[PDB]
Amino acid sequence: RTGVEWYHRLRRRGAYRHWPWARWNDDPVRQHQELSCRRTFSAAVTGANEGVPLWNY
Amino acid sequence: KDYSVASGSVDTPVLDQLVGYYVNIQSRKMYYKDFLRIEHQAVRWAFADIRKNSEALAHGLLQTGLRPGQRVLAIQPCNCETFVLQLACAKIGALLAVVPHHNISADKLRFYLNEFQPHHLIAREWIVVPEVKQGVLVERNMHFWDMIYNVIPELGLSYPGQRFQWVHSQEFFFLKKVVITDHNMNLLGVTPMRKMLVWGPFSYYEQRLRRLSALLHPDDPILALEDPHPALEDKLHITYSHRNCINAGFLFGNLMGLKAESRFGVMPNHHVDPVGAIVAPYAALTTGAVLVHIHSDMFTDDHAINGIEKLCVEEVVGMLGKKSDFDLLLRHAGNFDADQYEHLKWVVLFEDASEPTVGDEYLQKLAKELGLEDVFVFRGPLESAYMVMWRSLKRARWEMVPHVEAKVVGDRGTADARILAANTRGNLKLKGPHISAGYYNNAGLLTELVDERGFCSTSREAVMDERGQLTLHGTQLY
Amino acid sequence: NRSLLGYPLRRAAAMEMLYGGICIQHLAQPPFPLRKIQSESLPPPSLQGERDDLELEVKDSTGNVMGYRLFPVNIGIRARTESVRVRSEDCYKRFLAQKHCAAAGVPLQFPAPSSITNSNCLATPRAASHFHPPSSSLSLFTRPADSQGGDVGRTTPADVAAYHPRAWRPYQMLKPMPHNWGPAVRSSGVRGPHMQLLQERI
Amino acid sequence: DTMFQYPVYENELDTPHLFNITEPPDFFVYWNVSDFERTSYPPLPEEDHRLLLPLSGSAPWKQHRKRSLKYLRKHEILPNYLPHVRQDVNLSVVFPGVYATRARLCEETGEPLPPPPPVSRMTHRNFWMTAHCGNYIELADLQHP
Amino acid sequence: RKAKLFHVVPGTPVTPFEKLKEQRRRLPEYRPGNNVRMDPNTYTLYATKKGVMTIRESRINPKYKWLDVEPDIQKVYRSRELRRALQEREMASMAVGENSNYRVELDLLLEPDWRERVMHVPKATERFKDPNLFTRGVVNELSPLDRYSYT
Amino acid sequence: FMLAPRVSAGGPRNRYEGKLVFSPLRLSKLLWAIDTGRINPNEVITLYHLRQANVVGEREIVWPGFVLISNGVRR
Amino acid sequence: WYEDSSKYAHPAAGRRYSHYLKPPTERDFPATVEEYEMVKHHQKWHLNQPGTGTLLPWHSYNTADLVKRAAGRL
Amino acid sequence: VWLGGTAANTSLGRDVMPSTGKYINIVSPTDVAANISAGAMPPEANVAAALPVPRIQYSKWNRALRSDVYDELLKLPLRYKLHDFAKLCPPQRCQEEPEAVGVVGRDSAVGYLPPLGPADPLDTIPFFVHRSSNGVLPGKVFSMHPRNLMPAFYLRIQQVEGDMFRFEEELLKIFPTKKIFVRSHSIYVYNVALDGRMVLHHWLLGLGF
Amino acid sequence: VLHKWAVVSRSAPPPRGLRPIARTIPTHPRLRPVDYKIPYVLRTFIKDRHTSEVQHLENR
Amino acid sequence: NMVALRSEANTGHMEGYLKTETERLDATGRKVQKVLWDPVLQRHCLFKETKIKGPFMTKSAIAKKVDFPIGG
Amino acid sequence: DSKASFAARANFRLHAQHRDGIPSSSVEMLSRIEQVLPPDPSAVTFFQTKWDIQVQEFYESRGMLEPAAPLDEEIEAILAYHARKPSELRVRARHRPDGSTNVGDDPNFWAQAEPTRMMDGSMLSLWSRRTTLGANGVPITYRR
Amino acid sequence: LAQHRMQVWQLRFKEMGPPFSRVWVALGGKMRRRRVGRQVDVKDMRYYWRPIEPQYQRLY
RNA sequence: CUAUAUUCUUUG
Repeated sequence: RTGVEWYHRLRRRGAYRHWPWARWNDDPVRQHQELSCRRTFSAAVTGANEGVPLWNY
Repeated sequence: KDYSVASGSVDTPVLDQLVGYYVNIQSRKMYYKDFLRIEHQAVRWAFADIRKNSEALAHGLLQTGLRPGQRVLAIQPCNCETFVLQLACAKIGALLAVVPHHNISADKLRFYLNEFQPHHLIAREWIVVPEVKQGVLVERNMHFWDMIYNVIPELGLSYPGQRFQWVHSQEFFFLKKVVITDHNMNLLGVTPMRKMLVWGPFSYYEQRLRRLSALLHPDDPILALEDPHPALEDKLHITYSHRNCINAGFLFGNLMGLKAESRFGVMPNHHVDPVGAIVAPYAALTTGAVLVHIHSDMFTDDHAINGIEKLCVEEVVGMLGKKSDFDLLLRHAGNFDADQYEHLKWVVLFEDASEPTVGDEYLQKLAKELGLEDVFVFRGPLESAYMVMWRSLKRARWEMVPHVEAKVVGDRGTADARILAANTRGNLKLKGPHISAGYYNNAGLLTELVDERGFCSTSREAVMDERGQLTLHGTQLY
Repeated sequence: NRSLLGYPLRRAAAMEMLYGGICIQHLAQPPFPLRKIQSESLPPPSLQGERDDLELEVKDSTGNVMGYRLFPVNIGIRARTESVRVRSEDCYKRFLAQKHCAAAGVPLQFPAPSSITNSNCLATPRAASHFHPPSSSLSLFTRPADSQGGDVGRTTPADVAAYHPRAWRPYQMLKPMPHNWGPAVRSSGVRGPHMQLLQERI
Repeated sequence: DTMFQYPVYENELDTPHLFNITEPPDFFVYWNVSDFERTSYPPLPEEDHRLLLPLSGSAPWKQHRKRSLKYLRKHEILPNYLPHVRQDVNLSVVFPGVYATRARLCEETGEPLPPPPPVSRMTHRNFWMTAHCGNYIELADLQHP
Repeated sequence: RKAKLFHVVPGTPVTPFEKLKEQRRRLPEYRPGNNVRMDPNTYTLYATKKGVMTIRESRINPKYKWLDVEPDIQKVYRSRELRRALQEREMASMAVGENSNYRVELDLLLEPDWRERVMHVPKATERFKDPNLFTRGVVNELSPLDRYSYT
Repeated sequence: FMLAPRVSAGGPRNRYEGKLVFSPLRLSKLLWAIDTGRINPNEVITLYHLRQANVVGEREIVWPGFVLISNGVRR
Repeated sequence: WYEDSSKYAHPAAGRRYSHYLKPPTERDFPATVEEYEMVKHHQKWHLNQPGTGTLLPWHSYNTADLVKRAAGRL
Repeated sequence: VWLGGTAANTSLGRDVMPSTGKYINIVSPTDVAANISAGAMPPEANVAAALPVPRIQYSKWNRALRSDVYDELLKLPLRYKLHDFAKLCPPQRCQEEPEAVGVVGRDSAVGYLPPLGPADPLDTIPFFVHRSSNGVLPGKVFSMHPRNLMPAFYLRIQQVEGDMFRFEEELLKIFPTKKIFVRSHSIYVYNVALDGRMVLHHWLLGLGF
Repeated sequence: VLHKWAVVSRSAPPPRGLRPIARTIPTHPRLRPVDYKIPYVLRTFIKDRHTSEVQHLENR
Repeated sequence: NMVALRSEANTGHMEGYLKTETERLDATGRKVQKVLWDPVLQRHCLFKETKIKGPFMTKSAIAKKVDFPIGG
Repeated sequence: DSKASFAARANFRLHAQHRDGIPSSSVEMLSRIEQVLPPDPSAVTFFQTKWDIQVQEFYESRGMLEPAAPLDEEIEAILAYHARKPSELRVRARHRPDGSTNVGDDPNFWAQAEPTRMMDGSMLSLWSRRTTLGANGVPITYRR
Repeated sequence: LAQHRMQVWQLRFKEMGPPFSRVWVALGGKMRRRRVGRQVDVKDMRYYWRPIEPQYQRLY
């Protein structure tokens, strides 16, 4: 981890003042909204598609 | 009278949107009303149709590889489709060059290909062209196909990868598709791989032409016409924009008078100059009207006769042209009855400024012969779409076309060049919505000066008269 | 079943083999077999697929390239860039006119009417639906002077034709003239009148 | 010619050639003005399926069933708007189309063209005028029940 | 010399604007993996998409590695999160492939023979298989230029 | 500063004699002056009336006098 | 004042003398055999453009007082 | 090297052409994508990216009141109830077109009004705040140690006259976190910039001053 | 590359669609494929490029 | 070695070019000419070899007047 | 073909809780039809259509207001990009709008989209983020 | 009074920004010694206004 | 730095 700017991004200094510019708590993919279809034609079955997995889990 | 400047009444409206805009509007207003009739192609089109297959053809060109920057070269002979192509190229922003077909060799074709460097070439297999037998003009059928194979011999050599090779002729590497326009009367269409898809929805989510039309601007040039008498050695084809065309047609349409679905004709072979290419069909579009084509051609006596016989059936309230072809009508007009022409009321001739001065007693001959209420004469250089000033048969005074400034200045300034003394030879400069400062050349798209006062150089020398009158001249050579 | 070469051998080669080195027999080749595509194996239709399939030149950060190809080459580059900037801006203004117009259901007009933009700036929920104006309200005239007609008042001088409400001035100037400066040239650039000129006192 | 071939599907029920659009390969494209009145609907399939009895043992019905389901997934009807589709009955909803490109009128009057005779039986002329999975029909011919 | 090192914590989200690794020209130490690009001259690895960077080691020789970037971050996050939460409840298995200690064993129990499938030299005839396969359409690809297994 | 090249032998922002550098006058300020009652809407407003009513101090006045900007004023 | 007085040249002058306050000689043709020879050479120097009757200097000051606008809205 | 491929042909909306034949002996855009000799094109180079447009700035010459800042004031346990937000804004445009409007309440584009008076009678505000000679509200934003050009700022509230401490004690509820001092002439609020000046001016306008 | 915020800006770049970039074996002896033979094929020179690069094809 | 490739169409535009050792060799007395993108024309043009330091628009860059077959 | 009928027809879901705007009788009828139906359809087939003039005349004949499809966002962002001066995107300050100091050694930071405001953002910790909203609904960068 | 603002800076830099943050910006010289045979990218890394290093800016 | 390069590109 040696080097000057590596020291500058730990103590977060002038260029790096807000470090990692990509952190957890951003996802470029789902934009933090829940993908589900509540748009079911009949309002009866509204939750019919639920827990359709997003990945292997 | 005193100083050389001329101005039209500025009270008439100007149309500044794209062409596609007015096509859509006119489509929504009069959908079923007629737009253009052509008997010999069996073409009867409403505004519905002009819109529908304009943008349909546009998508066709998109799928044939055309993109907003590039150019299209068109050798077509007085068809419906050269105009449809104008609208199509307008929609995708491609410059459409229309070149005169009457004298065409492999040589000047290769010249055009070197100049415009077009992506598409719209040509025929067989094209009809005038030529002289025993001192008499007759139609010949030229094989243009042969010509294309002369210019590009490499299409004759076929190895079975070659449809997909990246560059089809190492000579012209920009040439991609050649669209052949010819009527084949067999009921079965062509197979889907020699044909472009012109119909139905082209997408799912949004029609991409209207995404694209946001990036297009009314002054983006789309057209190029050959100038028979080039102002300089340099200016070869003069170039028009959306604004130029639409406003030319609207000014003509307004200045005459035109009412919805009144019938209004055009003499052929004018689609290469701003009569059939610009003024006529955009007049018919801007004011609800119905354009009518007579017989496909002019030069031979037989289809002059055929022409008149057609024009009396089609009920034309008035028609357009140039003197040269009105001679042909004049010859064979005597052979018919005085009352066959009773629907014809007015007629119009457009005049290049290098003609000079169509004689008025000739107009008198026209009106007395066809039982014409009135003859209108329009005049101007080619960058004006042949309209700067205009006169009637009853009014010999030359009035300026509305929104046009013509001034003749000295040589020592650009914006601030001073007006001259009204008889003096000097530099002619025009200002108006349908005037164009663009021109096309071996180099590319070029422009000459458009200054801070708003005028634009034509690089032409001119003389103004005391009464409203312009006379063009070549560069002064002392 | 299987073959030693894994595909049926075409009769030409066979007959050419068992009559040694001679093919006079079948020289007319049958066309290759077809590969069918499953149209429902294809992925669902996407919007971005529709945006970018055309591959327009406007998504470049270098500048507006579609603008450069639609523009005269005559113009010296440094003055040409800010020309292309002017048309690309005018296209923006027009765009926003179409947007605010469709927003208020008004038939389009451009420079823009004021009341439209200012009173549509007054609603956060008005971005949901847009309506077309009736086919009657539709006209060819997109300039206000031709649309709103005459109103009672004026300010600028009566004598000047350049000030007339309906007067038409070209939207942008075009000069063939070259630019006077570039960073790689040493003495290049414009000088104050009483500054020493270039190569002065040689 | 495996790498160069024009796309050919075995079922155009989605009318894919209208949406997925490949450039005509040929250097010379033939385009008239006469074809603007031509209507481009996909070539008639073999084994017209609208007549298939939906027996649970039949091969063609099974294969058409699963086709339709895959289409219904690709246009995002099935999991989304209609989470459970039990496909039993073979449904054909047809419209009385003339294959008319745009909306027309009468020459003798200027009236709207009179409502067409309601279709009695299904024909080959009637095929693309029905509702298959995802296909396209001109608005002009959807104008009546 | 200069020291050439990671400009991001490995196993951490990263934006396309940052250099991932700077290598030094000796085949490089780190080769571009999924969603990563490498400068032809500088051999400096940049990220294409915005995602979570991880180091994959070649099964064959552990001293040759790939940098990978996982496009969606939240997957990796709630995965590692649940994993840790379980680690502390003793409810997690150590038999997963994330564990450096066990990866060899894991590759061995899945595909036991992968050594000899690597050592295998195809003769010229099955490297170069006769073109008419590709022409008649029995096979849809002709690729003589991969004789080598990178795994 | 010797690692940095010269640009434009005058210099980047450079004054020369007869460069037009206007001191900005925000329409906001002017309108505010009118509604507050410094100035007459009735009488044609010159630079003189602006100076007398004190809406601009002397230190702001220099040749050429002033530019009229619209800042945050939509009508 | 521009649109009325300034933009019009002197009623006497032709193309070449247009910019002068009053025409400096009678005839508009180049006056001296030297001036004429110069003009001929100028017209064949530039290829033959319309305005070339009037001599323009080959060199420029590059001074900010004589410069006009490069491009922009009109 | 024979240069060819099916990539020369346009394909719209999905590519159904065989994928082995796209580029033949020509570098794909995927090959130049992985091989680029520059690195990391800047975040400003994303053109499609949807950028924010600032609202109209609150200046000393232009009072543009934002309903939500005012909502930031209304959530607070202040005493001395505030006029509702509608009243701090001048009369409308098409309402003020003709001559039928009064002189004091005239329409202003800038937006300007003479003080409204207290939002409630039967109550006495402990302090009184004087407007400027131009009618500007009191707080000025300075910089502590400007010779260094230090980004750290404070707010000096001067024309306050009355019991200044009650003023301070409402000022406590507006800026709970910041540091506050009183002096006979003026009140200091530290670590508060132009934002703070905007709140303050909203509170004073809405207070009837 | 010059973005739009630089001091200078160039014209439109060459359209990708024409005059393509051939994929050519690296001429550098270190970067050249081992088995690559120096291309001696004794051949009557064919001048036009069209037929010339059909030579590099096996389509039969 | 360093030479200049100046557009055969005279835009005055040139590009620095370092001759390969074959062209560094005097084995041929011909000027190298190469197709390039010309920025000024936005087109593909032919470029010729020329000495680097010298005016790139000479009086000698003038082409003789050519009458074009097109039009009247 | 009535008005109220159209309003109900456009918002239709299959089994509704309540239904309004329609006359009572029709509501009762619909309630019956829905009670008889299962949530699950036994055949599904679907077609696609594109706009034409007959649409217009459907809204105009009945005196309704024909809906319009909204212009595209990405085109708006593209135009707004190419519109702005080249100096809009240059570096205008010591500090990125985030508050980080940008030293000039690094080319990623040589351009700046949003103007940096050094006197704004001090109040955000005491306020709701609703305050951060721009004119177009996008949060503007504040110094923190 | 102005003794210390000397023009060697005023030829080189230009100072830019909102009060309390002001960069001084200059172009980079790699330029007029060797342009040729390098690469286009690093060649036009020249043409951007960049801020100078903060030490130098404080110094001036 | 001074000269030679004067359209986007170029020397010592």
